[PDB]
Order: sequence, then structure tokens, then C-alpha cells
Amino acid sequence: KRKIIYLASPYGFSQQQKTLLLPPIVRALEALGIEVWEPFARNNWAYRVAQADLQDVKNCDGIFAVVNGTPPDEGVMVELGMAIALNKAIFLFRDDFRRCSDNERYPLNLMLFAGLPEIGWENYYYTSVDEIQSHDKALYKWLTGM
Amino acid sequence: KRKIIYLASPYGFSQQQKTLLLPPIVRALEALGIEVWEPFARNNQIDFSQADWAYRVAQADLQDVKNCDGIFAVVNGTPPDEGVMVELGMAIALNKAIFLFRDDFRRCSDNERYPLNLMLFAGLPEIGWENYYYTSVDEIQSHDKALYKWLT
Amino acid sequence: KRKIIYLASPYGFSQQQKTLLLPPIVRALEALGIEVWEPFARNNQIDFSQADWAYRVAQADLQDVKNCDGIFAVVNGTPPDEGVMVELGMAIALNKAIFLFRDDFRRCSDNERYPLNLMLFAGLPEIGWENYYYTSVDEIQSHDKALYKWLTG
Amino acid sequence: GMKRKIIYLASPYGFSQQQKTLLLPPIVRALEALGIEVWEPFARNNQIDFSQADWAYRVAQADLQDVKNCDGIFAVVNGTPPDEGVMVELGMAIALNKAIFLFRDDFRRCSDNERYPLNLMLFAGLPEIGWENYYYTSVDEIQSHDKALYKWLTGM
Ligand SMILES: *[C@@H]1O[C@H](CO)[C@@H](O)C1(F)F
Ligand SMILES: *[C@@H]1O[C@H](CO)[C@@H](O)C1(F)F
Ligand SMILES: *[C@@H]1O[C@H](CO)[C@@H](O)C1(F)F
Ligand SMILES: *[C@H]1O[C@H](CO)[C@@H](O)C1(F)F
Repeated sequence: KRKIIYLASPYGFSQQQKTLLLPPIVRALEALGIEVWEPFARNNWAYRVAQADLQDVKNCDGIFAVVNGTPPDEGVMVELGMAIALNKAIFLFRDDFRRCSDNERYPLNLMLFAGLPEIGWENYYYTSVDEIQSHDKALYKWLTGM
Repeated sequence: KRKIIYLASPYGFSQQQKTLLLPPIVRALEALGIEVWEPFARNNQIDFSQADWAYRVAQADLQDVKNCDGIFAVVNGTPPDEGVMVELGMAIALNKAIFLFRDDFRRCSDNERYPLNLMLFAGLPEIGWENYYYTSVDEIQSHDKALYKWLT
Repeated sequence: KRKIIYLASPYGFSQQQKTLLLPPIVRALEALGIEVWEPFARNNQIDFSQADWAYRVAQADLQDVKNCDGIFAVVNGTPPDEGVMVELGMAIALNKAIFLFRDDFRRCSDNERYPLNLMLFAGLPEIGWENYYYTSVDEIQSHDKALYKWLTG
Repeated sequence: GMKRKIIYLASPYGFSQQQKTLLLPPIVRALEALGIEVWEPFARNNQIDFSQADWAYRVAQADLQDVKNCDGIFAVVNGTPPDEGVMVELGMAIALNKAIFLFRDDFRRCSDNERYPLNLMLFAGLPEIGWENYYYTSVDEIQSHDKALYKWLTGM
């Protein structure tokens, strides 16, 4: 019943970030009725962690990729490319106001948006935790069939 | 028929790097008998992409990754280029052959097994993934390394 | 007069990081009696800077680094923030006290001695640089590390 | 006439075998064609590979000493973001009142402001108006006499 979101991020790498940033994002996602697979939580060797994370990406319904930073985290980027090729739902989160881009259309490297529509890709692009609950944005719509 | 290799790199972004670093790498790959898809040339991303061409560039690079036989991924830098990494993840998800290239001697990893983020090797064997990891341009020709063996 | 620490970080660029990550660090520094200059709030860089403002922001942060007594440099990230590093270099050249913060467990270096690019430690002593290298917000108040000894001694 | 000013050539290019070999020498040549004494730190201070623990402090102080003693920095600020070691060096250069020249032939933007293509602090030691003259976007452009490096050499 619950849609499953793989929450890809670099926030597990920093003690303070793991503790303070991830839980509010998880709460906002769960308040939408989503089942959240957060990889740092679900983990707790290197090869087993990689295949574990690979299996989760294969089996999610959508990825919600935290793409903060200059540049976005390379592991998130790989997990995002996996998700595009496997036709998962794609949602992007960036509340970083810096622009690190190769083009005028997008605020980031244009490949991050190759799995998103030409028009209305911004409906999938979240710029604040406050925005996740929005019924006018693609996450809510995708959960309600629209 | 030549096996198709998509050469993913961030080298088309710098004029000097485009001109000096990519052609030698393209050559060593064509010397194995490979057909090389180099996306900055192939799909003409030569400058800061205009708003009305960014989508076409993106969909063109994506289609080459679907249609190649393997990715040769230049993973220099701290960290590896994000577009390269999207393209590499596509490759892994689509079961393409995977070849990694890094002649950068800096060590940036989240784990002590691999010299980079463990997720970059997810598409490579647990044992002998080093055979797929090239550390120098002259190493591409090596007859004991996975690219030559991949052409059998 | 309180000792002045310039809190250099990339955390002001992210809405959530600004709101949740900086205040706890600010408080850990103030608990030692430090006057904390946090440049995003001080010099009002709260979004993508308008062109007519970018130079004034740069001179204000540059002045603040000149007028501080030491820098507390958040050097999380791969690689560390470039603005933080310009500011750190200024701090080194100006013989400010230097303290580095990184609670990111990834190691990202060009040498086997230091966990980061060795230039970041060029203003730190040859032996005992780890006393200037904090790896947790909790560790900041260590009555045994270089920041506490700097305030007191 | 033109003076034999010392440029410290800060770059990430010595980290990559192929970049050390093909990318730096043409930049060194372009600078030397202007009559400059080039201090390229990878070659000058022997940073060849992943430095040994017992060698890393000397590399650091040697790069640092060279930035203290140069007349100007030529900073290759390619990449997203620019290299952190180059940036520390550019920080020291700004604070020591050294001459500042920026090289970026990377067409991507990684910036926090609309005025500059990079973090606005990279330009803090550059003038408010006319900073473009200190900003080089091609190896060919380095020897132009209408740009700030040429003029810095002639003008006292
Ligand atoms: C595919 O690889 C390069 C590196 O970002 C870009 O052309 C691409 F187009 F995205
Ligand atoms: C100096 O302090 C913060 C760190 O990015 C920015 O304003 C700065 F402006 F770079
Ligand atoms: C000093 O270290 C930095 C790393 O970027 C290089 O520029 C150096 F010269 F070694
Ligand atoms: C999958 O890769 C990235 C590393 O950033 C994390 O999201 C993971 F779980 F390890």
C-alpha cells in the first residue's frame, strides 16, 4: 500500500548532519504516507553495503535525492542515475542557494534532470523542507495517482 | 562490428582539457578497435548550454548510455563529476560493461576497500575489480586488463 | 574585551543547515566566553547575492577576518568550501589563531599525514596539530584542546 | 620596461598524471613567454605522489614560503569547486597584498552570486570595477597586453 521512497543523501557522513538534518526530512516524507528507506539508517563490508544499497534502489518506487552541495554527492548521483535508467519516480531536493551548473536552464548539471520532463521539471524540484508537504508538487500528486 | 564505448568525463568543460586530454584517451581506446562515443563532441556541448538546448543535450547523452556497450568513466577529481556519476549509475542499472579511469593520486573515499565512494564499484566484481580500474593513459592498452579481455 | 572567533562555514548556503547546524556550534563557542562572528547573519548573505551587492559582501567578510582574533573553519565537505578556504588562507597569512572543524568521517587528502589537503594545516604546528582539529561539536569545549587553552593560557 | 616578476602558479593540475604532463607546461610556457619567473609548486617542491607523513609538513611550508616570497599568484581556478589548496594559497596572497590573477577556462559556473562566475571571495582582493582584466579564460589570453598581467609587468 505505502509507496516506498529511497532517500539518497550525503547527510549520513557528518555526525551533526545525520542527527539533525535527516530526521525532519524523514518526518515530512512520512507525513505524506510514504514508506522511507534511508540508507544510513538501514545499513547500521564495503561490497555488501554497496549491493545492499543497490538492492534498495532497484526495489524502491521513487528516489528522493538530496542534491545539496557543490557538487552533489557522487554516491547520490550514482543512485540517481540508477533510478532514471530503471524508470523509478524521481524527486530532487536542494535548499542550497548556490548554482553549480553547465547550462542556463537548470541550477545544476543538466544530467540530474534527464529523467524529468522538459516542462514542469520544477514541480519535482523541492527547495525547502517546508515544501515537501505541498499538494501542488509532484510528490503529493504521484502518491494520489496524479 | 566494433564494441561501443561511451567515454564519460568532465574534460569537455575546460578548453585546454578538451583539446589536450580527451584526444589521447580517445586514441588509446580506438587502438583497441573500439568505436568511441565521446559526448562533448558527439552531441555538441561546447559552451555553457543555452536554455533551449539543455534538454536535447541531456536526452542525447542519456540515449548514448542506453545504446553503448560499455562506459569508460573518467573519475578524476574530488569528487568525481556529478554528470559522469549519473551516467555511470545508468550504466550499472542497464548492466553495461563498466570501466573506471583515475590518474588522480588524491585519496577521497568513504571506505578503505575502494579508492572512491563504494557505490561507484557496485557494478564491478567483489574480487578483481582492480582489473577494470585504470590508473594511467598508457595502461588502457594493457593486454592483461579488463578492456582488452572484454574484447576477448 | 571578549576574544573574537570568525565562524567560517558553508552552512549558511543551505536553509536547513543554516537553521539547525550553525546555532549549536555558535552556542558551543559562546559557552567558552567567545564572541562569535558568523558571517552569513552578520553580513546578510541570505540568498544568491544580487550583483550590486556581491562586492560589498566580499569586503565585509574580508574585513571581519582581518579584525577577528581567530578563525573557526568548518571544513566539512568534499572538498572543503572554497570561500571558507580563501578566508582560512587570509587567516593564516595574518597570524590569526586557526581552529578547524570536521565531523565528516570521509578522508579526502593528498598526503598520508593529514585528513585533508595539507595546505589547510600549513598554519598549524608540525607536532600537535590534532589539538586544533575538532571532530565533533561536543569536543569543542574540551578543557584539553587548543581552543580552550588559547582562551585561558 | 618589463620586470622579471615572480608568479606563483597555483593549480590542481599536479594531482593527475596526464594533467601534470600536458596542461601545466603550456601554462608555464605562456607565463615564461612574458619574461616571468614561474614558481610551479608541484615541480619546485617535489610533490610527485601521495606524500609521505614525514614529508607533508615540508611540502606545506615550502608552498607557503613560496607564496610569501612571490610577487603575484596565478591561480588556476578550474573545477567545481576550485581546488581547496589553491584557494588557501589565494587567501594568503590576498592577505599579503600580492598581485592576483585568476585562470579559468572551465565553462561551468559554481557561484553564490550573480556578479562573478565563482564564489565572490575569490575576487575579494580584486578591484570592484575591472576585475575581468585580472581574469583569464584561455591559455592564449595570458600574453595579451590589454590584460592586467602584461601591464603589471611593465608598469613598475
Ligand atoms: C555526460 O558526461 C559529461 C560530464 O558531465 C556531460 O557531457 C554529459 F553531457 F552530461
Ligand atoms: C566568508 O564567510 C562565508 C563563508 O562562505 C561567506 O560569506 C564568505 F563570504 F565566503
Ligand atoms: C601546495 O599544496 C597545494 C595543493 O593544491 C598545491 O597547490 C601545493 F603546491 F602543493
Ligand atoms: C548509497 O550511496 C550514497 C553514498 O553517498 C549513500 O546514499 C549510500 F547509501 F551509501
